[PDB]
Amino acid sequence: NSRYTHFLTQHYDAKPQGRDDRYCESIMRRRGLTSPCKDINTFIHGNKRSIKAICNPHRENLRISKSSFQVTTCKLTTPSPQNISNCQYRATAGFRNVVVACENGLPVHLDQSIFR
Repeated sequence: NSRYTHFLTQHYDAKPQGRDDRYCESIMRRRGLTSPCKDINTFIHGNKRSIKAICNPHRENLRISKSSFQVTTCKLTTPSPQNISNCQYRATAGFRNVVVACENGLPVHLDQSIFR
């Protein structure tokens, strides 16, 4: 499903290096979440099977996972004058239960609000 694979593109990174500001700068860029800059974005780590397991037709049910996941949240921050155009991110990494919308047994959206 395209909603699900879009979810993976925006919110899944199996094995992250660093999980710091530098990590956020890199991954937001390569997942196409810059130009224009996305305001906040959280990545869930670990294996893909465990995320799918949190969850017809275009109806979505909101679910919080029963176990926690390693996550890294990238939040848009105050740009430096030397590259005001570029997207500057602050990373917040943690072990959190995640809230997703499930459609047909697959996660298709992440509730970004709880990581704000």
